[PDB]
Amino acid sequence: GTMTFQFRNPNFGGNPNNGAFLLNSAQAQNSYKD
Amino acid sequence: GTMTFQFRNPNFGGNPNNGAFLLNSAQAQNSYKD
Amino acid sequence: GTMTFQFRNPNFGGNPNNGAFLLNSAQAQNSYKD
Amino acid sequence: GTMTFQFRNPNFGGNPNNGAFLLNSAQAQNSYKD
Amino acid sequence: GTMTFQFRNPNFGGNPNNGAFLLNSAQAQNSYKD
Amino acid sequence: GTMTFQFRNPNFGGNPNNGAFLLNSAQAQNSYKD
Amino acid sequence: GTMTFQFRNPNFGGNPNNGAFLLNSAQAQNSYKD
Amino acid sequence: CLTAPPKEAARPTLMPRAQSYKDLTHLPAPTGKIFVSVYNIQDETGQFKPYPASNFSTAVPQSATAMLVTALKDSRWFIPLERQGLQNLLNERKIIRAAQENGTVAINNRIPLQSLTAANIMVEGSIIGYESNVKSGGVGARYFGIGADTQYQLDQIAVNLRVVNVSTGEILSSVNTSKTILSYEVQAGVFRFIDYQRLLEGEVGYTSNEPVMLCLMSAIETGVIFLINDGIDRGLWDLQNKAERQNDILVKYRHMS
Amino acid sequence: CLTAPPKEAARPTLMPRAQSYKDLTHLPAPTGKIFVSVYNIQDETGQFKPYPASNFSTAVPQSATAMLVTALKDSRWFIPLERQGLQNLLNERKIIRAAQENGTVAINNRIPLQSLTAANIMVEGSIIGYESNVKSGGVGARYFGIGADTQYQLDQIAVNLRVVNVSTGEILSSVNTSKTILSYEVQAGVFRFIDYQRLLEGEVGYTSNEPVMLCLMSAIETGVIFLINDGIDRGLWDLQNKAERQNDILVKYRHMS
Amino acid sequence: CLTAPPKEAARPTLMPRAQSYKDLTHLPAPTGKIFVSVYNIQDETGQFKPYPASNFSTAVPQSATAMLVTALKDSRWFIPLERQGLQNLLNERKIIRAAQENGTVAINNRIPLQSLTAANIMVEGSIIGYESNVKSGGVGARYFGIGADTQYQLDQIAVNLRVVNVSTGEILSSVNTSKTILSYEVQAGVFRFIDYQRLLEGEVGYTSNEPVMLCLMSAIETGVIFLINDGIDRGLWDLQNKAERQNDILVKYRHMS
Amino acid sequence: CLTAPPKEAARPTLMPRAQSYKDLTHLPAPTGKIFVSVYNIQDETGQFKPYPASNFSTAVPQSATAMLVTALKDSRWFIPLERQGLQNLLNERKIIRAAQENGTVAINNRIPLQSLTAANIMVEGSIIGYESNVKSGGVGARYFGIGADTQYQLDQIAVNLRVVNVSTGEILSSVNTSKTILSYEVQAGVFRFIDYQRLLEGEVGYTSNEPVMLCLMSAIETGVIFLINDGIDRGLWDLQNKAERQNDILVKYRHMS
Amino acid sequence: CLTAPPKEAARPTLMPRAQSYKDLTHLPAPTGKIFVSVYNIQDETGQFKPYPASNFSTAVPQSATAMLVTALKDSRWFIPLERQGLQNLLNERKIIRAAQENGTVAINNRIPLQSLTAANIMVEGSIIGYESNVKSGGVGARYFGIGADTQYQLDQIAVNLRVVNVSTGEILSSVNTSKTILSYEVQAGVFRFIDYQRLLEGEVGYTSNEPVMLCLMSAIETGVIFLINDGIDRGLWDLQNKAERQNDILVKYRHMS
Amino acid sequence: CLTAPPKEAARPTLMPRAQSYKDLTHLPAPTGKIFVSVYNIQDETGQFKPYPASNFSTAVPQSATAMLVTALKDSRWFIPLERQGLQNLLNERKIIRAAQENGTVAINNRIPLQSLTAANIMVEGSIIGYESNVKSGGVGARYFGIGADTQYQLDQIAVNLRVVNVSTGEILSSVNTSKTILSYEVQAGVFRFIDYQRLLEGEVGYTSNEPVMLCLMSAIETGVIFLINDGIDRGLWDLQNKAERQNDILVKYRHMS
Amino acid sequence: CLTAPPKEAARPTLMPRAQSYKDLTHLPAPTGKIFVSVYNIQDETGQFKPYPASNFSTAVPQSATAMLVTALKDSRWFIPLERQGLQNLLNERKIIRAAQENGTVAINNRIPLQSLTAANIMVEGSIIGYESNVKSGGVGARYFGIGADTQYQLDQIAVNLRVVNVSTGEILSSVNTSKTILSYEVQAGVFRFIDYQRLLEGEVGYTSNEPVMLCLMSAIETGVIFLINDGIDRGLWDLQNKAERQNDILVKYRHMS
Repeated sequence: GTMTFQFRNPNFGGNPNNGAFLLNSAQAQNSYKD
Repeated sequence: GTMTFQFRNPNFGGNPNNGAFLLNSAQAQNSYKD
Repeated sequence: GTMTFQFRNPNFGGNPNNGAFLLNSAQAQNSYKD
Repeated sequence: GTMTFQFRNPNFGGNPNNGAFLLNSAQAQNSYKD
Repeated sequence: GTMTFQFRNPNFGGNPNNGAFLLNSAQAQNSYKD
Repeated sequence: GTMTFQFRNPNFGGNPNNGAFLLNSAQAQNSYKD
Repeated sequence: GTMTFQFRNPNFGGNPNNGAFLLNSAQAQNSYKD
Repeated sequence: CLTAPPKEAARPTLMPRAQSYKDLTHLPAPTGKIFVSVYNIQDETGQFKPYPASNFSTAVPQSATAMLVTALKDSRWFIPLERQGLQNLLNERKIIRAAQENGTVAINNRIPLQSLTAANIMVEGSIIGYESNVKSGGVGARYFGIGADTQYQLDQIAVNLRVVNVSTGEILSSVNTSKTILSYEVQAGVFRFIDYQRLLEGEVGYTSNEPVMLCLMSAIETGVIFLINDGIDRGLWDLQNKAERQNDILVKYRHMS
Repeated sequence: CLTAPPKEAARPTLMPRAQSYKDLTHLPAPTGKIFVSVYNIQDETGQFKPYPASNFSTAVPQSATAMLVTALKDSRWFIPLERQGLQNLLNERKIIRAAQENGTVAINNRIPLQSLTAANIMVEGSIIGYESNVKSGGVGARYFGIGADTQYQLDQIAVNLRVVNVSTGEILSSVNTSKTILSYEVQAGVFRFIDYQRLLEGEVGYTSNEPVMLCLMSAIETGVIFLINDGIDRGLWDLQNKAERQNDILVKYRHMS
Repeated sequence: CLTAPPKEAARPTLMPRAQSYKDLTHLPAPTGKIFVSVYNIQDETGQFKPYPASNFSTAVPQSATAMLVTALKDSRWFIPLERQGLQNLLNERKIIRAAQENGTVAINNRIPLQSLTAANIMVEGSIIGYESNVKSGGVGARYFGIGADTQYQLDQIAVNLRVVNVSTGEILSSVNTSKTILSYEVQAGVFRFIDYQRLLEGEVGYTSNEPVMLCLMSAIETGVIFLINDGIDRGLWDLQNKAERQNDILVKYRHMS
Repeated sequence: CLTAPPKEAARPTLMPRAQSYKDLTHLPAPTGKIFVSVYNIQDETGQFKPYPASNFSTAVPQSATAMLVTALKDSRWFIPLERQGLQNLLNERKIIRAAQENGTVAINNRIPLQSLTAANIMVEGSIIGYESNVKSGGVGARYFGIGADTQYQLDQIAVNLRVVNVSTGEILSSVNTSKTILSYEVQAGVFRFIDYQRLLEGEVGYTSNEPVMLCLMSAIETGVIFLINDGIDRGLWDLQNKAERQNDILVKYRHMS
Repeated sequence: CLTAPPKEAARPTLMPRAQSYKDLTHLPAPTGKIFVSVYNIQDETGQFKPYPASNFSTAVPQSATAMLVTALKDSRWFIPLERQGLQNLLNERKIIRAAQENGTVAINNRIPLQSLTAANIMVEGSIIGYESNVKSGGVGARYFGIGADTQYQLDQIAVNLRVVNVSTGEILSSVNTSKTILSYEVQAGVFRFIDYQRLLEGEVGYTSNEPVMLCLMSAIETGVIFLINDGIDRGLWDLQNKAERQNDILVKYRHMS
Repeated sequence: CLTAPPKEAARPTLMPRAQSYKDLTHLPAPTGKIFVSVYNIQDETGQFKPYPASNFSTAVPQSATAMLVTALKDSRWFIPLERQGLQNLLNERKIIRAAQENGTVAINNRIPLQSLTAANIMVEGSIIGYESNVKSGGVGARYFGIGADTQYQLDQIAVNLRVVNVSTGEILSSVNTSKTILSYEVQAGVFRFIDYQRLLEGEVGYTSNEPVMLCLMSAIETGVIFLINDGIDRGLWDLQNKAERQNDILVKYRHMS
Repeated sequence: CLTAPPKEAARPTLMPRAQSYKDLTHLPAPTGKIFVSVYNIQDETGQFKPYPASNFSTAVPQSATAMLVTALKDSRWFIPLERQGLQNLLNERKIIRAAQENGTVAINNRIPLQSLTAANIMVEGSIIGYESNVKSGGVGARYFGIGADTQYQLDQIAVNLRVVNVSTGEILSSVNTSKTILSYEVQAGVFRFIDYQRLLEGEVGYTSNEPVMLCLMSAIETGVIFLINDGIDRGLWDLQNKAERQNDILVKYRHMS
């Protein structure tokens, strides 16, 4: 059917139930300190 | 279709399921102390 | 369309899924002690 | 439209998704001890 | 309209999203020990 | 019926209620350090 | 009625509200170390 | 056993009538009961019950024209012709004729049709509105553990009754009576620990949604009293004993206007 | 007991009328009441109530043509013919004839039909719109524990009334009257600890949604006053005493235009 | 008490008219008012209100043909025949005839039917569209604790009016007027701790959704002015005083085209 | 006060026309304007608006046949007969006749019906499709705190216009014009701490959904220009001055094909 | 300002035609164009769009019979009679007659009706199916932070065209042409920390749902080419120059079968 | 640009036919093609697509009677009369007559109607059922990080075809052919850390829902072959060369029974 | 490629018939096949499929009267007249007559209509019920990691067949046959760690919902056998060889009663 495109990020993208994972998928990847 | 615009922030913007991430996406970015 | 106005605060405002963030958006801003 | 009035408290008021905040909005205000 | 009465407690009362608060609204009031 | 295909990952795949498990199904499998 | 078959696992199976338990039903069974 | 259908709870008494009925039945008798003709007190309110009630469940019943008839019949003032389901009456008269137009029916059980007794006036009407939650409310306070609340709503239902003179077609009187259905709810719940680990929870509830049909019946009975007063006032259906012009009841509903 | 149906709360009084009614009833009497003919003040608003109300519950009632009749009848200016449910009236006249066209009806209760009294004008109309939340609002502040709020909405309902001259078919006057239904809500709730572990919560609420039927009734009554003024102005239904041209009421609604 | 229905808030004044009405009423008088005939300015927009409004609640009202009549009647330029609910008018004339075709009606109140006055033109039309959120927007900034926002939407409603010449059936003029309904909302909320454990929260709100019926009324009034200009321009309904050809108003709407 | 209905925002100007209108109005004048007959440019698209819009809200309006008429009337090339709501026109002519078939109408205001002017061609048509999100998109990047995005969708609407020759019934020309409704949205939000515990959040938004009615109007205007070109090309409605065959506009739409 | 309706984005060009059109227009000219008659290429697919689209939004448009006409008209092979909205054509001819059956119409603008030109064949048809997601897919990989994906669906739409010989009623040829609507989507998003606490998130998206109306138009154009080939093959509408039997195009669509 | 509608993906080829078509086309030629008459192979399945598809989207298309015609036409065995949309054919013949019953049509393009060629048999039918998920399934295993799955469903569609002898009204043969639509899905996803904090996630997907229209077309083609066999067997439409009684194809479908 | 529509999975064989068919086909031949007339075995079950299936998807198909015909035709006992879609048959006979009532049809292909062969009995019927989940169930056990389950439901479908004697109108026999559709599901999933951090998850599934159309076909075939037995028993359609009265099959279905 039609592909009603929609961002994946919660910010500037609407669907908020995705915020818990996305940010957690970056603190878990954060290889930086100081 | 019509783009019924709506804020992304929970405060002054309605959709509350976004509050858990947004604020957490700022405590994780908070590079300030004292 | 019509803008069915509704408070943002959970207390005296209905939408309760916003309570977790609002209060947390104030303990994180609380610069007071004693 | 009609304003179908409804309490804000979860107890004696129905909407239960508001219980997490209300009580937390009182432990955070509790200035008493002993 | 008709007032379809319904208990407030989750046990013997159905609406389960109220269990988190009610019990927490009693551990926070528990002034007993031993 | 028709198989409306949809990704399983929350990122680039939409369904966000799957983010809590997927990432947790990788931190639990993470056999790396340093 | 018709039995619209659907996997039980959240990954490759869709229903994501099952991810919290399944993985937890394996860390609780994990009898391995090192 | 377990498989027997439930046994009956209450005695199916007469429909409970409000004060307005015991206020309507005791009216002064007129010179002569008037043949009246009520066709259809339709449901002009255009309101359907909100969630969770089904979409099609009309707010106020389509009962009226079966409650207005009872109202008129009760006061010893009107004799209500049918004129509602009249087509069934005409079918039954067609059958009476086709059954005794041979004269062969037994001389005992032959029904002497006269002609459809026709009425001098006609009480048309409507349910001109049923607004929900015109005035909500409700207070609830809860101390340590113990708590108690209250809610109440008013549903206002208005009814219009027009006595149209069938001779000249014009309207003689038209009254608008309102009623405020009251729907309230009370609860009291105790959820405090009483001992170290003995949680005593309890809860008592109660709720009363005044039935819309009974409020509509009281509204229509008051409407009938107002019709009888607006008639007695000017020109129509004068009383049997003019001394009862200042009756206890006909002065109560005379001053409400 | 517990199984008795609820007892009745309030007395089904007359429908509460706004100021515009006590402003309409006291109009100067004309030379002679005019036969008027109101057929159908239809529901042209095309609006249905939002959630949670059922999908089909019309926003404003289909009441009108039963409230406009009362409006016209109230002011001592118009005599409203039925012309609504006219088919029932014609059935009842058909029955009167078929009941006394044999002359055998008892000389007492025979109804002398004259002919359908016909009206010189015709007050057509419409509910030209019911917009919801034209202007919302509401302030709420909550200090430590104690809190209080407020909300209010306006639902604007507009009504159009056209006095069409039945002789020549043209329209003589056409008025548009608006009304602003006010629906507000107040709450005040206390949720602060008062002691170490004694949580005092309490909450009082209240809400008033002005009923749409009463606002529509007031709008139609004002519309009727404007019709009477637009007539008295130019050519129609001149007053009994021309000195009352500057009446207290006919100068209020004369200057609103 | 608590059980009385709510008391009335505002005075049901005349419908608030935009500038275009006080711009339309003051038009130069023509030689003679033209009989006009408006049948049905239907709802060609095919749009229904979004959630939460009911599925069937039409976006723009079916009001038109009851607002265009008022528009035409207001400017001293057209005399609007009914032609809408004409069937009711013909029923009332049927009744007038059947009531005085015996000559027995009282010589005072007999209605001299002439014939249905017929109009030289016919103003057909449509609501050619109601698009929602043609242009949304809204800024909101919130510093420490204090915050304030704003939203606004435009709903564009377009109306088409065609003056068709009834003699030869062809169209003389056709105008398209748009209007931009503005629906905005403002809030300001304070949620900062002021003391160690004294949380001061507060919030003020406001919202204005310009009513669709009033915007449609202004659109139709401008459409009527454009019709009068497109006529005055070429061949039709020339003014009484040709010097007023360059009137202050007839030059404003002449240059908008 | 608070209870006054909202005041009007913008001036209800003429409907904003695209370039294609100022491109259509300036066409070379033909020998003589052609009587044209447009019956129903129906809504063959069979598309309804998605969520949250109501289920029944048609995607493109049923406006057409009221916008094509304006298109034809605007270019000084066609004189559009009504033929839409023709039944109302025939009722008004029936009334004109029944009003002056006695000759007793005042010699001034008698309407000389000639006969329904009939048109040489007929511009049938359709909205052959409205596809939603034919091509979506949108980029959004957000650095530390500050972020900004964009979205855009295209809704393609196609319109078919067929000039059928009414004499012989065959089709002379048939054009398909498309239009791409553009609906875009921009936001920019700042959610970074600026101090130790001073959270500065802010957000500005904007959105423009080009109205479907205006895109349809531009599509139909281009369709009309293509009809005029496909006619001028072969055999029909030759221009007044053949030198204008290579007009600036008639060469632009001649090469688009 | 903010209250002006949105300005127009793109130029409403002709409907973009696929290769099959520039493949259809360049067909060898026949001996003589054939009068063809297309009544209703109905929507036999019985498919409606899934969520979130409204329940009633038909999957493929009801456009056809307005796109098949254009297809036939484009190739210089058929002259399409109307036969669709024929009732409007017959009303306009009724009006032409009733307008010039007095001979009083001006000798210039009188329309010489001949008779409804009747066609030798009739191209009936159907949209025999629109299946959604006949073949989905889509790969997406995401390394540390950076990620990119893709999705694509095929919606297969099949169209049947039957050239029925109107003389003897039998079918001469029947072709089934399919088309695969392609709807794909691409995204690329970056959500990696770049510094200690500087989160750089960004995301670009794009999506193309090929419009169903254009795919249907290409399917129908190919169907028309196949009809012309199946005719040229056996007995019907032989070409003007038999040497063009092996034309570049008539050999491409001859071998697809 | 960004505002151009999407470009076309695939070439709209002929509808892909299964083996049963290349198995049906190569049948032995009979003595003479039989005129056949197929009226309506209706949708007797009474099944609509589940969620998320719209409520009204019929499971199997209403295509049939436009696919059975193609089936019959393809095998060189039947000549299918229209008899579907026959009313359009009769309108076109009415127009042919009314166009040449004056003899004034040009001697070249006059259509010699013979009479509606009538067929010796009639192939009625139905889609006697479309059951969804008659047999689901699907295995999926996922080791550390890497995982892969599979799903598949069968939707069984059955079709009934009855060759009724139109002379005597009785049924000659009746066949039931089933088809198993296969809808499967494959995925493979990798979600394992590859380094300390470098998460490599990736996922490839694919899905094929065999289109219901193509399965129905294959079912109907097999049904036609079975009809031809059940005829060739006993008494009807004997082959041209009896030696081909044991043809390679007529022995395959002879033994399936 | 990726854009080709899916290729076909299985061969569209004959509809799989249960044991009852191979039990029905091998019945003893009667003296002579009886002309039978089956009009409409309607869907009296009044059941629609639950969620997620669409609201309108009937539980059992409307197939019957196209499966009962096949049942009767299969057993060499009845010759089924059409009588279903009879109106199409009568249209085709009307066309045969209107095509050869001039005698000008070619002497070869002229269809000698005899008259509608009329049947001696009539097999009316119904689907008297389809109850869902008459008996659910399902066991599932899961040890450490490994787990396996099972579910099964029965949907009982009952069918009634009445052989009504068309001569005298009375019913000769009436049989009720039930069938238990079985819908079961099996899964087995492994979700145990096998190493320190190597999670092996896997899962195999399977499901079989016996198609309702096949169960209905078997129910109707058994119903036909019971009809043939109830006839052979008393008076009707006696066998060819009375020795086969105790046939292996006619004793199986004789003792089931």
